[PDB]
Amino acid sequence: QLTSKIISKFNYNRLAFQLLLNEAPKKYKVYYIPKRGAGFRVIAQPTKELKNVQRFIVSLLQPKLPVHHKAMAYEYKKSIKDNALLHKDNNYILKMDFQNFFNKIKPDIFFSKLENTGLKLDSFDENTLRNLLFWRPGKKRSTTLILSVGAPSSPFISNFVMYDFDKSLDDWCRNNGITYSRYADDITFSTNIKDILCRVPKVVKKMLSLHVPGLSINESKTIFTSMAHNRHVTGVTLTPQGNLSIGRDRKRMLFAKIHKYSLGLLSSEEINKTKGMIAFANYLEGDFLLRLQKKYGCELITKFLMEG
Amino acid sequence: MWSHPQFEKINKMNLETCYVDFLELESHVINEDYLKESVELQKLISTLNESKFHLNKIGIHDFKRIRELQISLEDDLTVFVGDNGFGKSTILDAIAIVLSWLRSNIEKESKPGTYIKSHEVNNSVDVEYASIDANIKLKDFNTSILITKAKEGAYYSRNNELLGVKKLASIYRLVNKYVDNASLPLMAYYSIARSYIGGGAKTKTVWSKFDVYDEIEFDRNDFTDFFQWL
Amino acid sequence: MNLETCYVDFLELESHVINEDYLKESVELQKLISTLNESKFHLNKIGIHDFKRIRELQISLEDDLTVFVGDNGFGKSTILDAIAIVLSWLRSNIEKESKPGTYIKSHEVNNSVDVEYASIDANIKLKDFNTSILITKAKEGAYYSRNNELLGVKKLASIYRLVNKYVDNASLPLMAYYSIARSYIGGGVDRKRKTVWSKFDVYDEIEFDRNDFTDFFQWLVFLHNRASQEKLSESQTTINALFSDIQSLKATLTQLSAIDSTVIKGLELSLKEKLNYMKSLQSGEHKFNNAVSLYDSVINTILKFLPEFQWIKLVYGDDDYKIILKKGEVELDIQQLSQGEKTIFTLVGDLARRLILLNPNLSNPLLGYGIVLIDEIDLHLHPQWQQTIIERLTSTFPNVQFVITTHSPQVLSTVSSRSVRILQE
Amino acid sequence: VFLHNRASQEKLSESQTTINALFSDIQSLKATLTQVIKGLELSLKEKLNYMKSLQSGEHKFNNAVSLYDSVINTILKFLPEFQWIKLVYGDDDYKIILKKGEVELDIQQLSQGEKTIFTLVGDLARRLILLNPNLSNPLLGYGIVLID
RNA sequence: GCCGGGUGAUUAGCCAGGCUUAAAUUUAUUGUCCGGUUUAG
Ligand SMILES: Nc1ncnc2c1ncn2[C@@H]1O[C@H](COP(=O)(O)OP(=O)(O)OP(=O)(O)O)[C@@H](O)[C@H]1O
Repeated sequence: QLTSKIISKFNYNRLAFQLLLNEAPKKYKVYYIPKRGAGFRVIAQPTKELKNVQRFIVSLLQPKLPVHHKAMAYEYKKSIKDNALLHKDNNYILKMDFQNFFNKIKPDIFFSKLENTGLKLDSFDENTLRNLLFWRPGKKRSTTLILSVGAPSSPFISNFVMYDFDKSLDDWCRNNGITYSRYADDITFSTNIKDILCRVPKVVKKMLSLHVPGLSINESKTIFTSMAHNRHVTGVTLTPQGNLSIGRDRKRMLFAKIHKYSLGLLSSEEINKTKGMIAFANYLEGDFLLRLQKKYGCELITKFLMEG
Repeated sequence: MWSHPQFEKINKMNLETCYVDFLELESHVINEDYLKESVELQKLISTLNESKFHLNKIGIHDFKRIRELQISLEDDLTVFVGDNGFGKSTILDAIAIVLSWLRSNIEKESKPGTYIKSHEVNNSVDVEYASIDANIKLKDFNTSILITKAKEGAYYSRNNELLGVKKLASIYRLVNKYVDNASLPLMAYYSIARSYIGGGAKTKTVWSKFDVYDEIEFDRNDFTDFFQWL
Repeated sequence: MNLETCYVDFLELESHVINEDYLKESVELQKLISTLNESKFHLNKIGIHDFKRIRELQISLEDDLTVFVGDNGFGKSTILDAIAIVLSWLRSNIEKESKPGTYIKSHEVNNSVDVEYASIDANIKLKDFNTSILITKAKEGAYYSRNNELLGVKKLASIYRLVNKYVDNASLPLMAYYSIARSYIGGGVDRKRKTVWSKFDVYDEIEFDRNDFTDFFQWLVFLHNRASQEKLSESQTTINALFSDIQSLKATLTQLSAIDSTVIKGLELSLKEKLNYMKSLQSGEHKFNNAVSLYDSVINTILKFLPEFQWIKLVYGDDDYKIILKKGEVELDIQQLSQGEKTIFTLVGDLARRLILLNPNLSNPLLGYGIVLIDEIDLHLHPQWQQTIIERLTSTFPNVQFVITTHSPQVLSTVSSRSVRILQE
Repeated sequence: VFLHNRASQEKLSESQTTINALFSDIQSLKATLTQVIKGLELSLKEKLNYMKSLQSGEHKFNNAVSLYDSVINTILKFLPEFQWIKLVYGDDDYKIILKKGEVELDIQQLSQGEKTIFTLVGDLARRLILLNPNLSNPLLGYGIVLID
């Protein structure tokens, strides 16, 4: 029983819950966000009343749906740093990307995976689930539901959905000395053997068609890299020696910002911006503050940190 | 193709940044006298003039006889050698296909181009769709484009990617709007059907540079207009 | 009650109710028909912006007659064809939804460097209903693109489509345009060398042409033969035997099928003719209209415009036909007439035919609604005829909006002062 | 198409009394015409011509199937890559199907080089096969050919 | 050899100029108001 728990927790009466059930898909707001460069992006986010119940729902299904350990997105105690530590000691790297990943998940494929796990659920809970976690764009007669993004429940659902693809591709990559990892809709491979990475584009396509029909690969976002060019994994640069880094351009920018701050020419907004950037870089490297202290002295750094 | 609060990040000199700085300055000043002498327009024009048009690479997947391959083209000359039935004309057709969308968008935005014919997909049982990818590198700037078509009878959808070529075409239109005699790139194609025009109009009066953008292929009547122009 | 409110409740009733008979007998249908029946079609005003040679112009049109006097370089004809472009979109949508119309060609936008796009806009008032339409096009290579808005026209055309879809024998607005080339087309009377006249045949073009007069002659012959046979009172039993002969022809076609593109086309044409004959029989059951009265009226108006001629008779004399007019004590065919009389003959014979076909049912089909654009009213007319043409046009067709450009003082003197617009440079 | 139609009816039989059936077709056409007219008369004449199959009556070694085999085998000599060429009836229409390697091909999808040879050789054999109706091997006539 | 990448250190410091090192034709740093990660109050 699942509908009883949600009704009891939020102390909803019969008529109110029914009224919300058939109007839940349309309580979304569509807006644009600026792009880094030129253009815009499309987002759609629910209301306050539907968000705090979606979060409650995902708490019940968290300890019941297995997720593969090669997915490093929206997971507790996992981040980019753990993602880049797998490929930090290999020479050749290949990167791929999907096409409209989030709108290819539908209740037809969602319930098929639920049936395979051995969990049996009532028809009423099926109706409640179908009409709560899904979005209906277009007219009221479209009868098409898409998972969408910006909702609290979508990221967890995607990881559970792609479990078979992760498992079927990981053990194939293990047998050929290839490292594999996925972040949201990015897949990365790395190896030390020459001329072995030219065969995996057909393999991923075959597993894609065999395990999750409907999905497809974007063919204009494929990249091959080696140690003689720029290498990075989701925003962290890899030194040829094999060390994580943030980049020389940002190191010089932060040094210039601190130097200008020593002359008292920094506005209050930039103090907060640089403090946050410095904290992130310190977490990424681990020895950034020592280098700054050895250059401008401990007193100035301490005063800058304590400001505000 | 829009205006932003001018995100800063690190400092650079990319053509895109100069394009968006001019757009940002547009929303404040209204008088055209200041606009025609602003240093941002001079920066944009100077950057655009020294760039050289160059197609970087191309990749063909499951199109006609070709199953999958990638080609890198030289910047001045490249020659393909082969026998009959080895897909020599397929590569040229693919290049003209991806070049027609750029041709179309210059005359007017959101205008369609050329699609894939239903008989061009491979005849193998296991195929599901066909795709073409490309890349254009003007100096530092890089753009990409993908064209695809699903096999008839399937129930799974695939669409096109067109943000890069629309962004690039907007720069050309904006420059042409403030320059009296701005130039344009040249695209042409001489197929095997040019031997028919081997020596086989209501008093045309006005000549413009947009009449050569009617088609990407030389065929039939272009010889007659040449005589009228001469 | 506004027609929009009567529209929405009918839409709801149609969506809910399913019985066709109930929908036909529904009160909402009767109210909608009554409201649509009396609604004077009227163009309020029109503005032109950077079209051809005109830079800016805003003008208001009268509801009964307006004369565009005053020569100028931009040319009066451009205004008339500007209105023709706007009117072209309404009929296309009436024939079928989302049908395109006439676009503005890129070679008519102004050549001055300042301009970047051209636009024409206008407003149509139907009692209290108000619709507006704008047609625009930008020059090649412009930074911004411009598109037309057709929500108002599509909405207006929907009620016309629905009325014909439910009720039958409905009437549609008249739109016509007589250019200056009618002299040549009308003058082809000398040699210049279908059975079921539907309603949409005239709803194909707006500009007068030679083929219109060619269609006119055949229409006259068909009306004459139909009236003569009805007057002779062919036996009703014989008429039913003709229907059984059409059934026998259908049986022969079935035998042909149970044995050929030409054969299939002929069978389809025969089936269409049989269906038209069955519809005519159904109309005949309700006593139909009066063929002799319409054939009399169409001749009578022409004779009204040419007082010298005594009478006109078809006088076929076997063959196909040979129309004969009696001038004094002589008989002459149309190929023997004068240049001035030919233009009047074709103009009136075209307007009368258009009102007859477009507006059936109505007891006097000469009282229809519409708008007529005619240029160079004073072509090949002596001054005696020039002072009476307006009176007869405004008396024979009292409910049609007229737009006229004039050139001579004789026409100008007769008209009033509230209907004359003077264009100055 | 006409060669294949006569090939199946005459050489492969599967027609029983073809002369009687075609004569009954002519009679049916006349009856239908009795109870577009020019087309019907032309169809009746065509049915009478088909009814003249027994009038011809040769069934010799140079039958329709032998001509079909000779034409196809002649074409295949100039195109060593291909395996077989066949005529396929479907969707109320006929199409030419070619075998290359392990893939089936239509006629529109060939290259220009194999199109030129296919057209030239086919027309050359069509004229000899059509102007010499008595030779045991009709590719043995006399003439002159000019090629540029 | 040449070119293109990595960056600790220097400089009224996103400059500039110095010292190292890496290689099949083979990166062009991306989405907030949601999600998890870092810091702080
Ligand atoms: N849909 C298809 N499926 C499989 N093979 C195809 C298909 N379409 C074409 N082909 C193959 O294409 C080959 C010819 O390709 P193409 O015309 O590009 O080559 P080409 O002879 O080098 O060119 P050209 O002579 O036109 O310069 C044929 O041999 C045919 O087998």
